[PDB]
Amino acid sequence: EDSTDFNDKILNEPLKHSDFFNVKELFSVRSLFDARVHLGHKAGCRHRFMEPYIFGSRLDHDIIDLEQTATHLQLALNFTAHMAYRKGIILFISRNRQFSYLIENMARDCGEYAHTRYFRGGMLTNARLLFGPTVRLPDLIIFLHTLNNIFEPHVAVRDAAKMNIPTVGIVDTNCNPCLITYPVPGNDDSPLAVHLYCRLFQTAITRAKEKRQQVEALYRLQGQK
Amino acid sequence: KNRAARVRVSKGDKPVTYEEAHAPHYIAHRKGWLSLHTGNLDGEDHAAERTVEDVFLRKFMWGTFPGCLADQLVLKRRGNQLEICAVVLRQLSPHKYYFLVGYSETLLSYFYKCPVRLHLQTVPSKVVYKYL
Amino acid sequence: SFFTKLTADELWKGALAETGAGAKKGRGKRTKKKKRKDLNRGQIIGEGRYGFLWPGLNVPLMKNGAVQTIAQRSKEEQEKVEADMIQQREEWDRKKKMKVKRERGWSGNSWGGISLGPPDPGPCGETYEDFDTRILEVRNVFTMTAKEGRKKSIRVLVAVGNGKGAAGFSIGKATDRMDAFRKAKNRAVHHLHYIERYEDHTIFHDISLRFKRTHIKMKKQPKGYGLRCHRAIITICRLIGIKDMYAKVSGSINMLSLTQGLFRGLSRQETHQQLADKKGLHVVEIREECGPLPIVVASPRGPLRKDPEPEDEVPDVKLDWEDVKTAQGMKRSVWSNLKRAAT
Amino acid sequence: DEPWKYLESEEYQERYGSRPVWADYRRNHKGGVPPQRTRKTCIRRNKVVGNPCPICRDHKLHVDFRNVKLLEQFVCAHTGIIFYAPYTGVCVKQHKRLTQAIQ
RNA sequence: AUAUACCGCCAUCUUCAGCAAACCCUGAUGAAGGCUACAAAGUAAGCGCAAGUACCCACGUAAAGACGUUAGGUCAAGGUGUAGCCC
Ligand SMILES: [K+]
Ligand SMILES: [K+]
Ligand SMILES: [K+]
Ligand SMILES: [Mg+2]
Ligand SMILES: [Mg+2]
Ligand SMILES: [Mg+2]
Ligand SMILES: [Mg+2]
Ligand SMILES: [Mg+2]
Ligand SMILES: [Mg+2]
Ligand SMILES: [Mg+2]
Ligand SMILES: [Mg+2]
Ligand SMILES: [Mg+2]
Ligand SMILES: [Mg+2]
Ligand SMILES: [Zn+2]
Repeated sequence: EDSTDFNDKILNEPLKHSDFFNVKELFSVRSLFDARVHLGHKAGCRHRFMEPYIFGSRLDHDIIDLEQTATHLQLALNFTAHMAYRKGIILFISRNRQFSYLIENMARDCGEYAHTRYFRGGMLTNARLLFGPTVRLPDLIIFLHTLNNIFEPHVAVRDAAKMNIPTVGIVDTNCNPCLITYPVPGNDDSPLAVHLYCRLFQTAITRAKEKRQQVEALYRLQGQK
Repeated sequence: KNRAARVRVSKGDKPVTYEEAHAPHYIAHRKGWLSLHTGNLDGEDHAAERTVEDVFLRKFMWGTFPGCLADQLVLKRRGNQLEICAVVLRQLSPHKYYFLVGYSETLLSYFYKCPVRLHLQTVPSKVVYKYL
Repeated sequence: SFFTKLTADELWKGALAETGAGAKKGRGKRTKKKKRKDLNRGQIIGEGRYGFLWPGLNVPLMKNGAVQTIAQRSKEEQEKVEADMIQQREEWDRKKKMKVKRERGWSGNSWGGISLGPPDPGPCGETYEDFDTRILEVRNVFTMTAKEGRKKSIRVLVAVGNGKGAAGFSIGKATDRMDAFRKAKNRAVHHLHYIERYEDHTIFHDISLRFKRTHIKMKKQPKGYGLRCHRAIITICRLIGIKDMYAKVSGSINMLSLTQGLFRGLSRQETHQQLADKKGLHVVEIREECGPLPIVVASPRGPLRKDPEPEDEVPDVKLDWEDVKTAQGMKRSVWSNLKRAAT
Repeated sequence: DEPWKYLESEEYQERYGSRPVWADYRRNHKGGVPPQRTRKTCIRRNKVVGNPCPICRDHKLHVDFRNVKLLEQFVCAHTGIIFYAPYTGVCVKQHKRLTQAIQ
């Protein structure tokens, strides 16, 4: 009797709004441009599945179309906020060691999880053996870098799909986005780009968790009286 | 390869007790002796007779409590007293255990001409140390 | 001598001879085999040849509120106790001899087609009672090894399905055949395809595909046609829930290629709703049993096109000579259209 | 006298349930392709063969033009054609009686 | 009689370090394969090694030493399957 009203006022209400958390106010094409998000790899490194998201090549250096990035980033941030609102487990994954420390801190601060270390065979597809039969896997995996250190796709991209976990991923021009649920074309190398991404996801996640508490608290106060 | 008193490895499904899991070289290191008497001490006599009595008592109790013994017997001798300590299961009715205790204590006391007492500890199932 | 006697376990371990160079390499075969028997099974503590009645051990301790005394069954009544134990012994032997047989597979000595039951319940209280498991191939694989020579392992192919569109297959590999069965069937339930069915009985359209060297041509059929397909396809179709289909397998008849080739083609079939959405037109079904009545099976969810689909006077579609040769009465085969059991 | 009653009893439902009486029957034959005719008869001089057909194996099943619920099991519900004998495994003798009772 | 039916107790490589399971992943779900530490699919357990213990130490020496190999040895330690003898 009271559960249907809970799920309707709290879980189903956010899904009726196009931007329930107002993640569009967090970034702009200019803010992305200042972080050098449009800078891609050289044309010789281009992946053919990234061609739709490329604005062009400036002297053999690919430029990422930030108009698309802004639209893709809006969806990825929106999905991430909704999953944080629903109290889903969010796991950040990246093998780029220049940013391992930064990413681990961002995860700890937002109350989520980070895996920046060597990824052992079967963390996702054999988790019950590795962790225990009652282990809960992540509900969302965010890749700040989708490639490993030998320039191949991070194994967790395939293994997240195998375990039916949606993935958000920054996809540079040499990356393969086919299996990434919510890809965001953007520069994955420059510290300004990576720092921006960590601020946006950290803020999206932190806002959605605070929104969940506000709604719950209001729903309880009104319930008693 | 050595064979003596070694429960060989299986597929991980054979339950063994603590005693069965320890080869002879662990005797006096990880496991104690199943009989304690003075016959094997330096300068002591009658080790031959104490040994035959122990072999009989183990066979006697195996066939007197058929299917009930959950581990090897522990035989203790103090003075002329003989104490038999056995770990048994909880399948036989208590009346049958009291009959067999009264019967065995009496028969063994007249056979070996000494006061014999039987101490029974019951366990719901054989205690498993590891699965070899 | 009493001291030379051993326990039953020691006596059976020796007499059975299950460990030894004979049993290591199966150097000894067993048409006649010593079978272990539990000789303490029907034995009652306190019962002996003399027929003594010990109060508290084999007879009740108290009778009519008084403690019973030592007594001995007379020769006649003791004789009946012994006879009753012999009959109970042969009766126990007879009941064990009786066992319920299992239905064979595609052939008497074949594993193919035999049901293995539902996959085992998962660790987290997960259950698959709705799923049935079928064996498709059991192979003996022989591996040459550096020190141990030719070793024998088992490769099993099994298919699982719930009969409502959810079906999968998996290979299992183990030294023991039963272990290979458990691995395959439990793995297959985690690799389930969903197969779309027209009216929950047939495929949506004719499917012709090649997987490696195995060709499979499948035809959509009406109700009552049954499964006229390679026996392995019949088995898989029952697991998926397809009741009416024709299939012809050509080229290499490799069970694995056929299984994964079949699942690839059934998982990539376009439904009528997908066709309507793709072309923004109505999908209209004409049935000869219903005359000229147009039966709309699917309508586009989005806007409905106003321009008719172009009418190419002659379609440039590739045809199967076998299909055409049959429609023209030029296909002669003694093996086609033979009477067979209901499938 | 009232053959349609057997199909309404509890004994019938326990033995066959809601499937046709021939659902679980399988012919024994060599090869993958069976002979194109079933056996002539399962009852030969009052003796029953080892693997009697679905009709002959149950003596309470009576092929009669009034026991329409049994007859329907040997007619295709979608096409109205009478199954040929190899379809269900009934002997030639009982298939003719089924065809005459159905007609 | 049969160690070429076995238990029991052992020789041997062993003055070895490997063996057998439960899973996971790659190869189009072919026979097969599964390691890179500035790490790229392997892993939670068992047995052996190791550790520990005995002897005078943490050294040494004992002991230990899996699975498998030689149908290795022993029916004459004892027991025992099968076959045979019972003036
Ligand atoms: K031997
Ligand atoms: K012997
Ligand atoms: K012998
Ligand atoms: Mg990059
Ligand atoms: Mg040695
Ligand atoms: Mg046969
Ligand atoms: Mg030998
Ligand atoms: Mg010491
Ligand atoms: Mg040492
Ligand atoms: Mg030594
Ligand atoms: Mg050691
Ligand atoms: Mg020899
Ligand atoms: Mg002998
Ligand atoms: Zn018949």
